[PDB]
Amino acid sequence: HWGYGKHNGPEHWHKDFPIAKGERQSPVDIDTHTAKYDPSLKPLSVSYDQATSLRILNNGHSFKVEFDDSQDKAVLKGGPLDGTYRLTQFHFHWGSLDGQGSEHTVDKKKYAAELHLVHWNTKYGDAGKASQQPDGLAVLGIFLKVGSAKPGLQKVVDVLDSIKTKGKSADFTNFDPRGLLPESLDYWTYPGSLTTPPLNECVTWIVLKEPISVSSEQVLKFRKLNFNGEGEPEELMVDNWRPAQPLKNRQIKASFK
Ligand SMILES: NS(=O)(=O)c1c(F)c(F)c(S(=O)(=O)CCO)c(NCc2ccccc2)c1F
Ligand SMILES: NS(=O)(=O)c1c(F)c(F)c(S(=O)(=O)CCO)c(NCc2ccccc2)c1F
Ligand SMILES: [Zn+2]
Repeated sequence: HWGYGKHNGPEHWHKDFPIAKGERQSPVDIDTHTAKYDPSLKPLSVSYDQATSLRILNNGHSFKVEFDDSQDKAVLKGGPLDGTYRLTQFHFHWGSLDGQGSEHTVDKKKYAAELHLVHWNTKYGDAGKASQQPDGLAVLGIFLKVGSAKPGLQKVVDVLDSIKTKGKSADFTNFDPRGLLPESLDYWTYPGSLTTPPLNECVTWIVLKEPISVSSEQVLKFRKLNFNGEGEPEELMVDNWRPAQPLKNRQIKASFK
């Protein structure tokens, strides 16, 4: 099936998902000098006070924390968005080395990892239907650099040994995603896509300028995950990032400076 290897990785995805060569694919390189400051963009409103995390899962590509999104508990609005977007899950992409792992790049710089908080537009009723709409999803992207530890990440890191292989899940309640955010909500935004199959062109990307710092030990724990299922040949889950795709006819807007 699709993956990140030589034989099934990003360069092969277009054969099953022809939109891979589409006009609004993600991620992209954010050229900070070319991004246009838009004084009409609003501050992003991240309202995560009543978030209800449920479960953490290794899906063979990444790991994801899923949330109760059956009410307006953890929502994103404002910024470039019209309407209200409910948090459904977050996941990460990361490298085999600290100098790679992010999907977006900033002036061609790669970060060690990228956190994606995936939200869906409530006007479409459910995340599946939202993913079929051009304004269906909003993904808040946060870069991770290696330096000091991020305390709010540790609860995630410490459960990963229990979901080592594809298809493993664990209960993961009372996790507060506010502990994964940087101080500033200054961002770049552009219209794009899922960065994994099926690569739907349904995402308003909101990429925060300020990275979070995580420790080497934290990111080392991500790299102990396996792409393979229990009792198949071991392939460490590393380098689960799609490279930057052509910007084509898009402008990246900045909320700042
Ligand atoms: N992400 S979590 O459920 O594991 C957790 C922590 F473990 C944690 F240590 C923190 S902490 O680093 O801020 C210090 C003790 O509270 C937060 N923080 C959530 C938060 C962040 C900013 C403003 C309000 C809440 C936090 F959410
Ligand atoms: N990077 S990204 O945020 O575009 C991303 C993924 F990398 C990713 F793996 C996923 S997934 O694990 O759910 C695999 C499917 O692409 C989603 N999910 C987007 C989504 C969530 C709910 C309903 C429909 C799409 C997803 F949005
Ligand atoms: Zn992602």
